[PDB]
Amino acid sequence: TNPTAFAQTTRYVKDSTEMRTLVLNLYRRYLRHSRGFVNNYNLDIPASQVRTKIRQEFERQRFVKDLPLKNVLYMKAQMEFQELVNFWKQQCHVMQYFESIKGDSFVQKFLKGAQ
Amino acid sequence: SSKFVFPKVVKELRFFLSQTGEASVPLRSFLTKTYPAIKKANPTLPILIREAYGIPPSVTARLEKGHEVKTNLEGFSADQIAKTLQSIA
Amino acid sequence: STKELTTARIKDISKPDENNLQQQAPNRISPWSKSQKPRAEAQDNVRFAVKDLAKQPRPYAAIDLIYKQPIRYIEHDNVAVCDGNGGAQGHPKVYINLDQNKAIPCGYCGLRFAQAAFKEDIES
Amino acid sequence: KEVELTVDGVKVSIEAGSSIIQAAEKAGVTIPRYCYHEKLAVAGNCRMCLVEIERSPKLAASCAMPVQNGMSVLTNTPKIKKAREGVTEMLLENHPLDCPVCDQGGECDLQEQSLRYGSDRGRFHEIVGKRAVENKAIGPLIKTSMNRCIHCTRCVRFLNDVAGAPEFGTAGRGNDMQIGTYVERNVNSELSANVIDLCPVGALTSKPYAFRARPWELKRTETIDVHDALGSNVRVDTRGIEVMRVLPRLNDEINEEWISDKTRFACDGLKTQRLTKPLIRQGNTFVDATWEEALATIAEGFQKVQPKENEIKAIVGSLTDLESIVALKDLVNKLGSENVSTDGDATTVPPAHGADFRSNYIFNSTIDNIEEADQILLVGTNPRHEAAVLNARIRKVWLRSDLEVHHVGEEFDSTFELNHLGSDVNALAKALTGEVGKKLSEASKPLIIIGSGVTETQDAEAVYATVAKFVTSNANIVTPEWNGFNLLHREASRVGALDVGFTTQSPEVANTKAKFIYLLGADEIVNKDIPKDAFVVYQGHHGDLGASFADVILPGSAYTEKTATYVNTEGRVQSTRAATNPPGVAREDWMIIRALSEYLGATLPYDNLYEMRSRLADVAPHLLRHEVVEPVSEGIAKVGFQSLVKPGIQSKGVLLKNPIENFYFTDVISKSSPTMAKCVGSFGSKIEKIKDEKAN
Amino acid sequence: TDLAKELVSGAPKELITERVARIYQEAKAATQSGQHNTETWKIDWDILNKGNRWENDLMGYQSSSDYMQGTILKFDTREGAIRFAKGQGWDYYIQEPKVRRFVKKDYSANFY
Amino acid sequence: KDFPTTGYTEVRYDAEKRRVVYEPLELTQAWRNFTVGSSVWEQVGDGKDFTPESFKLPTPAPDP
Ligand code: SF4
Ligand code: SF4
Ligand code: FES
Ligand SMILES: [K+]
Ligand SMILES: [Zn+2]
Repeated sequence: TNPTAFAQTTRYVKDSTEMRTLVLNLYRRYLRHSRGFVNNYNLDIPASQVRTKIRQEFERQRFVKDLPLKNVLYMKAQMEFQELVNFWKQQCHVMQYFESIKGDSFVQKFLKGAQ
Repeated sequence: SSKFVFPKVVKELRFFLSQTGEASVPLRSFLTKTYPAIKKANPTLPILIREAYGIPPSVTARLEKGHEVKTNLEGFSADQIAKTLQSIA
Repeated sequence: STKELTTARIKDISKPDENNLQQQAPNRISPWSKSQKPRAEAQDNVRFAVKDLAKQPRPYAAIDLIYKQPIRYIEHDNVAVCDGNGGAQGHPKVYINLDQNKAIPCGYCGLRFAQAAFKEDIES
Repeated sequence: KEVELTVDGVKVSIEAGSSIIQAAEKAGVTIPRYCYHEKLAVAGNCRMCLVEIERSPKLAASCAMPVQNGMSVLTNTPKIKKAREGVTEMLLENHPLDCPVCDQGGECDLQEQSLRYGSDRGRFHEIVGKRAVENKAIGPLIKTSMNRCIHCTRCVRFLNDVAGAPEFGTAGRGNDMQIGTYVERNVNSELSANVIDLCPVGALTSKPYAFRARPWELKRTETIDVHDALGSNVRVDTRGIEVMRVLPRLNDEINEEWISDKTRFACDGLKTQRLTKPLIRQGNTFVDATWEEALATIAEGFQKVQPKENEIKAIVGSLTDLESIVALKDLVNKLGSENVSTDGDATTVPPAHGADFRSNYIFNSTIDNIEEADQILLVGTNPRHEAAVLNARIRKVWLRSDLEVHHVGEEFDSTFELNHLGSDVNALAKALTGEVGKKLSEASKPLIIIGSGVTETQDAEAVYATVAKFVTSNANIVTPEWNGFNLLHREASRVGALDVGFTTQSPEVANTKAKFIYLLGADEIVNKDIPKDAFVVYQGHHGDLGASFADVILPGSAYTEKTATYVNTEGRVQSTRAATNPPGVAREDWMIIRALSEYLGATLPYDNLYEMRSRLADVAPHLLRHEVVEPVSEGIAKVGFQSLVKPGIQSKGVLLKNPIENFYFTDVISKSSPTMAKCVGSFGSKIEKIKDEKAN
Repeated sequence: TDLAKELVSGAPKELITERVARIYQEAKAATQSGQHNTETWKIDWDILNKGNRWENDLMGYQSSSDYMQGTILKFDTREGAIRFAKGQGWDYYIQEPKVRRFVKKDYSANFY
Repeated sequence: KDFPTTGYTEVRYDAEKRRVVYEPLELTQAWRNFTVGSSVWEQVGDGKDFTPESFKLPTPAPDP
């Protein structure tokens, strides 16, 4: 049994410094494949917008401190990277991923029903 | 009776004090002795006393237009509490 | 009059018309339950705009059919036994007390049982 | 006094004289039972609880056999297994095959215990048949199918001992014995419907609830009752959007597994006369409107009359939640107004009990201390109709001890013996100075209960002066551990409204001719002034006299459709839990005031429920401590009672009339209930009609 | 305990910022004498103030948008329920179960 | 156990977007919880012991 393309062996990193390098290495791989993501899935946005989106998602977990949470977050990011590069996702999923979009006042929610 | 005649701007007084503990004794003693005098000067002024275990002593005074000002009374002597109520005028 | 077509009543104040499609049933005008939606109100929907109302399922009202059955009168016994008149293909067998001076229906079939000594009182 | 016994090899220790079935429960051993209930007298007529005493050749009924020291009890030997199967077979010998058509199907103790402890097969093939029993008519609330009764006498024991209604008993002998009233009459008791819960089988079932649902369909929500000031804990069962039935839940401090017939049968009024859409009056007709249009009209109507400081009047009804009371008070305060009160008809503008001291208007002794009361004085109250569950608690203490209950005021049909004294303050003055007052002074734990209808009479000031002078002059009534002064309210919003100071203590304020009246669930406004040119806004969940007197109607949610705060008569803070959503476009009652505040230029700083609840703590620190009674300290309590002592006030000698006229019509939900309409026609306003005139 | 396990659970953010869970022990039913259901601690979610249930006009079905409406977790201890709720970062509150006061009950009391 | 049986989202074909998209879950008929009808009585007892005699801690002999 040979592992699929871009498959990494799951490993639990016990060093916080080493974990930072692995995230940085994975961060560059996302940026390098940004044009490939545009070509494979036929997106309506340029590769520059994809890299902005990738940076925004990475910055959402910048201030995560717990090392056990980092390993799960890094592992799922590797799985997401493998899914995109190998064209396993359908083009509809990637289109909706970039189709993500001042809140309403109290009265505006009140008049319509709110939640 | 002295300054215990609160002005028009003061419309509601709420005393918060604990049933037990040592910090609420000065305010309980003040309320026990002075309330007949305070109510005498202000017959129609609502002076609500509410209690709860463990809360520090305080006085909430509802001024005009529903504006309330709170003043903690932890560690004060009985006389200082009387001075505190007068300053709210 | 749309008042007999949308209100639950014990009896219909008039004779049902089998060809009238606004009745609750072909043999009954008014509904027989307080929570039963009137047929006339139900058919006043956008989904019945181009639909023929005659071919819609209109089963006969069971409440009018069950009361066409004559009362069973029991002789020399104050207890009636009913199991659906089918046995294994009926309903669980139950025993009905007949001490009271009235007909008492079955809990499943709705057939009404009474003593023969009360026959004169019940019929009048 | 503890005895160390053994139940299936488990050490147990309970008080001397406890039944074996009580010790088994403490040991974690389950014994089947039909006739045993932990709130009724001991009966041994069902024989399902049989256990084997170690050294004895006879099987003892664990519900009646007293415990001994060194007693070893076996509950799972093959001999007992034979007894359980044998007793189960006898119970099901004559039982009708009615489970599909019987409302107890999914919650039947006979089904579950026969499955668990009886055999899987029956052996009754007799061709003569089972016993047939005619159905008794005992009113429109309790549906009888007496074929299903197992002769367990739970109903007889409850109605005679707990409810105090002796018209229900066992007539006949042997297999022909029939439960009922023998003669053709109804059961007259405000707690009669609890017989439905106690009946383990389908013999006694709810008539309004008949055939409509199965228990496995229903969703159970643990909330509180708002039909009286006791705050009885209930379990509301819902099936999607509709409330199906209301059941009591255990709370030994408040209701103790019982609720009144008003509480559990008024839930059908939630489907009738509901306010679902905003309404705007145009002449003599109401028309529908949007929330934006309705709130704008109120703002436009606010500027038409141009009300001044005390020209804005707010009235709060009996079923109004505490979050709305504070929100209405703050909106009223922001408009520079202080004219706030309840829809009651108190003679003195400040109520005689006042609002400065909590102890002056709460049940300071708490309901659970009635078990320890030795002397009880009732001053112008009818506990049987005002607090049905609390009335039964007094009877329980009265039966099991030498408790004496004295009554001053209008005589009423009682479930215990009342030593009546008079019907005015003059008798109360004689009693507290005569032998009656000597009993209270010598009592170790005396109780004094004032009715909520005292403040609605012209002698309200005298009554509270007489008691306060007696309470302050006697050292045993108020002690560091005991407080014998109690006020029994009949509305679930009074204590919450008083804790936040939602009442006017200035007589000049209350006499103002209002130009903008905000009715927050207020409906008893026949005797409360409403100017013909005044602009009236009603906020509530039912259409009633309050809605008819309004110009713009704002639909609110009921107590079952919102998480709301209610303070009961003993100063216990309890929070409701939402079971369903409000119908139509009705909103939460505290959000309507907040939304309207922005339309009036007085935007409240409240945005969510947590912020609103945080405001409750600011008004009163005890309003965020659920299920906890915060008592008034001994020193502060004496000052409040002393403030009630008012020399130079005359007594007019008027009747201390009971406040409740119709027991089944006390609020909008009960009035809208079709079941309560049947109760009035059958049972009557005072539950005095023994014959059913609407049953054929 | 302190770990924010909701960052990796995959559940939507609305479970934390908009929904309230109740940790409770089921009360004994008033219609039955069994107490088996009261031996376990359970967690459920408060209903949505709007959209919890509405009537579908085609067939009268009970439509809903609350995806947690039918989820009831089972726990053997109160501490386990609290630890799980804290671990998932849920906004919760505990309803303390009502305990029945013990009163001696004997057949002799029917006459004395 | 905390994951709802119906999930959080569902799919449909969007005519405007000419593709299948995920949308928040809404059920025309909500799943009815009939599991609340579980019995209030325990059904199975403590069971019978089937431990081999060679694997039970011995009981010491009684007093002399
Ligand atoms: S009482 Fe119980 S056993 Fe008897 S018919 Fe009803 S569900 Fe069946
Ligand atoms: S009717 Fe019900 S409560 Fe009364 S004895 Fe029969 S089974 Fe027991
Ligand atoms: S429970 Fe003891 S004989 Fe009925
Ligand atoms: K029953
Ligand atoms: Zn039949």
